[PDB]
Amino acid sequence: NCVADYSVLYNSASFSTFKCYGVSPTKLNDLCFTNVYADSFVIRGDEVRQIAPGQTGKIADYNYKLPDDFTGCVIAWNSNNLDSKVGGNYNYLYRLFRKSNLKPFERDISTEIYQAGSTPCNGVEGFNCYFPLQSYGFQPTNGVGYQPYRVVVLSFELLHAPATVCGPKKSTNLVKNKCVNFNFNGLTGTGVLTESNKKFLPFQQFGRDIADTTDAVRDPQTLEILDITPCSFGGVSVITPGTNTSN
Amino acid sequence: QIAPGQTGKIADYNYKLPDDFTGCVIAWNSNNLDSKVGGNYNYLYRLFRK
Amino acid sequence: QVAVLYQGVNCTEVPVAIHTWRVYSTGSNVFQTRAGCLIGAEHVNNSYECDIPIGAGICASYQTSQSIIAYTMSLGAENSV
Amino acid sequence: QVQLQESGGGLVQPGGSLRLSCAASGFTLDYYAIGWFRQAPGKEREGVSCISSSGGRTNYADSVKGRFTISRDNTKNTVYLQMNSLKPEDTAVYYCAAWEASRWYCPLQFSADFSSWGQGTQVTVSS
Amino acid sequence: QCVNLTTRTQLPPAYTNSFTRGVYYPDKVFRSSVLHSTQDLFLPFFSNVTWFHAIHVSGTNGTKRFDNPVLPFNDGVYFASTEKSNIIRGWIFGTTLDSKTQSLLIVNNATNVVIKVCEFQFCNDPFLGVYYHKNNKSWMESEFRVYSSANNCTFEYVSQPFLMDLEGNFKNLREFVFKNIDGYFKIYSKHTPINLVRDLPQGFSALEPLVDLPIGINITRFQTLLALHRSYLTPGDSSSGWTAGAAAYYVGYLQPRTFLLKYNENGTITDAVDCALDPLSETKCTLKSFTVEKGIYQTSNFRVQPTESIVRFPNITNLCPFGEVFNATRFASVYAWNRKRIS
Amino acid sequence: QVQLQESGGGLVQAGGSLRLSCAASESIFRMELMEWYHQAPGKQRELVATINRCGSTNYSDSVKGRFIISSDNAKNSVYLQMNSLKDEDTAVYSCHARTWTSYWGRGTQVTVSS
Amino acid sequence: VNQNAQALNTLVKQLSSNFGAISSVLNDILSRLDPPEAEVQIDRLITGRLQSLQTYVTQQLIRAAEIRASANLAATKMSECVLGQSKRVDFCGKGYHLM
Amino acid sequence: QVQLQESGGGLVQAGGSLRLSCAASGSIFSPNTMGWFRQALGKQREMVAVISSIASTQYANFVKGRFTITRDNTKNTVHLQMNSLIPEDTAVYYCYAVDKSQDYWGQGTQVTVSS
Amino acid sequence: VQLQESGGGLVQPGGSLRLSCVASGSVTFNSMGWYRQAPGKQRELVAQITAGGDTHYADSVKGRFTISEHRGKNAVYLEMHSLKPEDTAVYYCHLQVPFLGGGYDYWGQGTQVTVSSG
Ligand SMILES: *[C@@H]1O[C@H](CO)[C@@H](O)[C@H](O)[C@H]1NC(C)=O
Ligand SMILES: *[C@@H]1O[C@H](CO)[C@@H](O)[C@H](O)[C@H]1NC(C)=O
Ligand SMILES: *[C@@H]1O[C@H](CO)[C@@H](O)[C@H](O)[C@H]1NC(C)=O
Ligand SMILES: *[C@@H]1O[C@H](CO)[C@@H](O)[C@H](O)[C@H]1NC(C)=O
Ligand SMILES: *[C@@H]1O[C@H](CO)[C@@H](O)[C@H](O)[C@H]1NC(C)=O
Ligand SMILES: *[C@@H]1O[C@H](CO)[C@@H](O)[C@H](O)[C@H]1NC(C)=O
Ligand SMILES: *[C@@H]1O[C@H](CO)[C@@H](O)[C@H](O)[C@H]1NC(C)=O
Ligand SMILES: *[C@@H]1O[C@H](CO)[C@@H](O)[C@H](O)[C@H]1NC(C)=O
Ligand SMILES: *[C@@H]1O[C@H](CO)[C@@H](O)[C@H](O)[C@H]1NC(C)=O
Ligand SMILES: *[C@@H]1O[C@H](CO)[C@@H](O)[C@H](O)[C@H]1NC(C)=O
Ligand SMILES: *[C@@H]1O[C@H](CO)[C@@H](O)[C@H](O)[C@H]1NC(C)=O
Ligand SMILES: *[C@@H]1O[C@H](CO)[C@@H](O)[C@H](O)[C@H]1NC(C)=O
Repeated sequence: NCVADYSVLYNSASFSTFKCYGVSPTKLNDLCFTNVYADSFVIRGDEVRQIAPGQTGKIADYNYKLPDDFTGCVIAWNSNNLDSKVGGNYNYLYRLFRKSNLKPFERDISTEIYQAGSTPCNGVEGFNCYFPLQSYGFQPTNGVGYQPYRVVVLSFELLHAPATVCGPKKSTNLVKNKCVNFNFNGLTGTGVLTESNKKFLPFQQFGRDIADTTDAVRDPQTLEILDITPCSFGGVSVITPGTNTSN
Repeated sequence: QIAPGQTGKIADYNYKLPDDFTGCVIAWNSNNLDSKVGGNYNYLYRLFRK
Repeated sequence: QVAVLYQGVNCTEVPVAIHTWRVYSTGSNVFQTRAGCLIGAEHVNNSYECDIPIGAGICASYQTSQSIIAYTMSLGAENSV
Repeated sequence: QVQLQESGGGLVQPGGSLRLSCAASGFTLDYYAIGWFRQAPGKEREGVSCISSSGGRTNYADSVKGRFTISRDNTKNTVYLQMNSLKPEDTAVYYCAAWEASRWYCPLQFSADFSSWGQGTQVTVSS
Repeated sequence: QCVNLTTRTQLPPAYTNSFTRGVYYPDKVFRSSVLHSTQDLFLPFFSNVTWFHAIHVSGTNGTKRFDNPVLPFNDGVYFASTEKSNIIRGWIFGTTLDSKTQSLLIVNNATNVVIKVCEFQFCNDPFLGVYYHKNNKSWMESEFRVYSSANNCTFEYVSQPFLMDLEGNFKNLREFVFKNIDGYFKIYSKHTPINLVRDLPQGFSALEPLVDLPIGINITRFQTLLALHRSYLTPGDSSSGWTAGAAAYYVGYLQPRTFLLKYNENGTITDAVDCALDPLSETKCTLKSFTVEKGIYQTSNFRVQPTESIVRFPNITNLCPFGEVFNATRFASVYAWNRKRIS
Repeated sequence: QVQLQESGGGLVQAGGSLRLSCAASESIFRMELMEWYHQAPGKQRELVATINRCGSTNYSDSVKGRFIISSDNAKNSVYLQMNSLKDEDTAVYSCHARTWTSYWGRGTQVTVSS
Repeated sequence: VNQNAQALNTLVKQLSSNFGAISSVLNDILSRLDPPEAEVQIDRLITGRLQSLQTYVTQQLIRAAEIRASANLAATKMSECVLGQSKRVDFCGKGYHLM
Repeated sequence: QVQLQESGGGLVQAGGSLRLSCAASGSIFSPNTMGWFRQALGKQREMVAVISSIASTQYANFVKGRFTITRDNTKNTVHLQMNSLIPEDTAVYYCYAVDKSQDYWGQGTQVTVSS
Repeated sequence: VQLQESGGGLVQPGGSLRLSCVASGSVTFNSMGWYRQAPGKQRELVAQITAGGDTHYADSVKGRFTISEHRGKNAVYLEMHSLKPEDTAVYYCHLQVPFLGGGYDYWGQGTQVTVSSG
């Protein structure tokens, strides 16, 4: 339920990571989104690559898994002077050991001590009993691969639902009966619009009677329904006599 | 940021390479020749463009 | 009422492999044809025209005891001159 | 996608030992000659040791002559630097780099430019 | 607060089925004179739903005990209600139904509606009681004993006060398709009038989406709130409730199947066919039609699956000469070296 | 998985009462039709009673008024309470239900002494 | 009448599959991604659609050949059974042919 | 912003006892997990017990058989009961609230026992 | 979400305006209401129309407001005459969808009407 301007957000100290999969950043403003999810955490440099669809690693399989069909953009800021302290900022825990891998966007916080051996640890450390969540020793003098990185993943769903977050593109006046390139809430197309006599259910937006083309649409500004017809086309054939007969 | 098909500050505002680029980029570190104790400001850097 | 034909498989196998509707051994006589395993139809010694082509000379039809029957096709009324 | 990763560093006691692993992804490290480099805080990058692409030619530094050993596993696309009898003078961040032959003759004792610099690992010797 | 009621006695209820009921609109698109196949979680045709009387008379004397036990919540529930005196007032959802975990609540406050999400301390027997007396002006005075306390509740909703009551077989039926998916609480609902009925009748009606609620919480259990026409302090035996709990509700559990829906020219869902019910239904689905002419059709392919995986390599050998090495009485010196060969 | 199995027949006196309990493992309601047939000795099988899914019930002339159909919807079964039995009702009573395909049980014997 | 239509229907339906890409509609990709990855998606899309069109063309060619054979038979029957009296057995109709 | 109200530190002789306590005054969405972490100078963080409100115990082997945790469900407060301390165990303890959204940390409680 | 609403603009005192809760398709109801609220005060009813046709009005809007219904376009319109500066507010159209004997009106969307000499 917001009008977003990610273009201004892009010019932010030229931060290194703007990795958007499924959407190009420059064209990102024009497209608009049904919902937005912002997921934030702090990572190490060498594990930065693990934040990607279809990527392997400790964090991907044990801490934070992204879907193979992930659509969204990962952003990260260097946090050496913010999250790293001289004595070590051990406030961040990473799950090194898990009984099974993680599904995408799965956060099932389990603090149990995993049993490395056959004897049940029963929540008690000892022989073959190690706690998965290990702290991280972030220091300003630590290496770039061992220094904090503030990571936010922005996940978006391009479902066929009334979008809530759209960029600041101003809607122009409606034109009727002339073949135009229309953009209705991210749905782009080309054709001629006409007044439709169809009835739409109060929760119904589109209409497709042949299963691939949306013949009808509902405008958000004015609730009138509009049916869409292709811009017309056709081959051109040439009727001629023989060349030396005439021209 | 010199390689074709990649987007960046140099790739978009300093040197854009075509998609069908046929040639070789050559690079070498220059610390004993270019870098100067007082700082070599003589090299320019364009960041903003239409 | 319908019948189900598993094409090319012995009947000592149908009820337990697949993982929906079930078959049940008592659900029919579970006929065994050269074409496969047939479920839901009886067997009639009489022969008529091929109402429905099943295969290997077997044809099925509907009669008002399961409503569907399967028989050996009759090539035609016998005649001698 | 040409990545070099330094793995195996840490804080060690003088007189001990440690092993470094340089990992290559996205390209063939067998075709590249590898040479480790160190830059201690307040010290310039001095050559650790260089090993050729085939592995038949080895370079060493007199500061670590007889203490640092280099081996490569071209099948596993890794080059290992084995360190023995460590001293506090070796407290530095370590990089592994890949480059070709700079001249005639097989050994690569002469330093030259280096293409791919890894993230690097800091190995600290103090007790 | 709350009031402790009597034991439910774990009474055994009867059962009934939805004969082609519970189909809703799974999409926000409009189709005219088409047949469509949808992979979605529906209520299976002719499946058995468990039916609960609002008031259960263990004896005809008036031994009336409320019947509203806790029920699991897996992939949403279909809820039907036949009634004419608004005995059902709402529902409560959660995992543990206490302040230990987050929970959700929809209630009817006498004449308004209320939607609240937080960690309510629900009591063991939540209910709404209403009672009247001809003397003075009582006229359905109410006690609300649904929960104990509510803290840090995020979502709130109130509405206008309007609903009449009697304070004659026009038992109205209400259908709901409560489904929590993607942190949302879709509530498909349908209100229709029927008369001359004792149990739910056989009929067909498309169900429309009333509202989506953003709650984003874990849900594994649910309950219901019934309007008590009595009071625990002075509980009467007979006629204290409404027609001995003849008005009742029905709970069914949805399953993920495929359906063939028939949109007419008006876009109103008219007929539906469940593919996974009968071989004839499979034939109709594979032909994308409702009528099939005489013949033989091939629907699917059947294969046998392996039961257990078996790996074997040849163990075939002798034991191995190890005990004579480790368990040997004497060991060789460090210069006359004893190596034993093992193969 | 015997299905449509019957039980409740045997020796009985004239004018008595008896119960038989044809019950099936499959869902009772999906049947949409189940009936009753009996085969008197030296007599071809004859329909006794019927019940569909809607609830409509028909009986033959020698059925009405004496024993009627019922089916408790708690345990899947159909109930036909034999009442005031006569000597000409001695037959092999069988129950039958038909989903997409027909089903049949072995039936049960009923004998009346007079 | 049905066969043709059915085939053509399938052709249109083939436009609704992504063919291993991330979308089945071209304008979404064209308005979402930069050309370097756009082209990587478009090549898959055109490969799939071109394969479908080739299959449709081959089916139409075979069906047209069969219809040509049927039309030749019909022309022969019109030339012989109608324009004159035929003596070929069972060519025109059962029994001795009159007209 | 969840504030962890830590208190209950000080100086105690060998073999003594204390009663630590930290309270979560934040929103506390959904089930939470309550933990205690031990941090000594020149060392890393070692947890004490991350027992949740329900079960799983989660007791370390370092202080096994000496320390116990009491929970008050009314105010969502956890008290770290302290007894039979060995001077090796002296370090800085931090309250740890896991919650559903993100984890929080306290301001630290000093524990020092020697003789 | 269902219903959507629009319409309404700023005007001078003593004029007449034409507000509308624009229809969103065929929906069922019995009582269509017009509602208002201004900052610093609670929200009060403006008008109400039953399915039969009975009208209910606030005291301050007597003889100055008229409600009309259009089943052709399912639209409910309100023509307001004799505007005084006290009428500046945000306006809503509350529904009568039957939900458990009646409830869940859809007034949640509003249109801002400002009446002032400047
Ligand atoms: C030119 O036209 C004449 C008649 O118009 C024709 O006879 C002749 O064939 C034509 N020339 C050619 C090359 O076809
Ligand atoms: C199945 O039936 C066929 C009939 O020809 C027979 O040859 C085959 O042995 C049978 N298989 C089994 C396992 O009984
Ligand atoms: C008739 O069919 C039965 C099987 O139902 C079979 O045993 C019998 O041999 C058949 N008789 C003839 C004459 O075919
Ligand atoms: C009470 O109900 C029982 C049934 O459980 C019945 O036998 C008895 O006659 C009833 N008595 C009265 C007074 O209603
Ligand atoms: C029900 O409670 C709400 C607040 O939770 C209140 O506004 C409303 O007036 C109550 N209902 C009645 C009929 O008083
Ligand atoms: C009578 O009803 C009124 C309701 O206005 C209530 O205030 C009063 O207490 C009642 N009196 C008795 C004796 O119940
Ligand atoms: C909900 O809580 C139950 C506890 O019974 C747990 O098993 C399940 O994983 C939880 N689901 C989610 C999505 O948190
Ligand atoms: C559509 O519905 C309306 C009323 O709901 C009805 O009058 C009309 O006849 C329907 N359309 C057709 C084509 O029958
Ligand atoms: C292999 O089999 C022999 C006898 O068949 C048995 O004595 C021996 O223990 C087996 N080996 C193992 C490893 O089980
Ligand atoms: C040695 O012998 C003893 C007793 O015979 C036995 O318990 C032990 O397991 C043997 N050692 C090994 C390694 O098996
Ligand atoms: C429906 O009823 C049958 C017997 O009447 C019972 O076995 C079955 O469990 C019931 N269905 C459900 C979902 O409980
Ligand atoms: C959340 O609720 C708990 C108890 O229910 C309370 O202690 C805490 O202060 C609440 N949080 C806020 C932010 O009000």
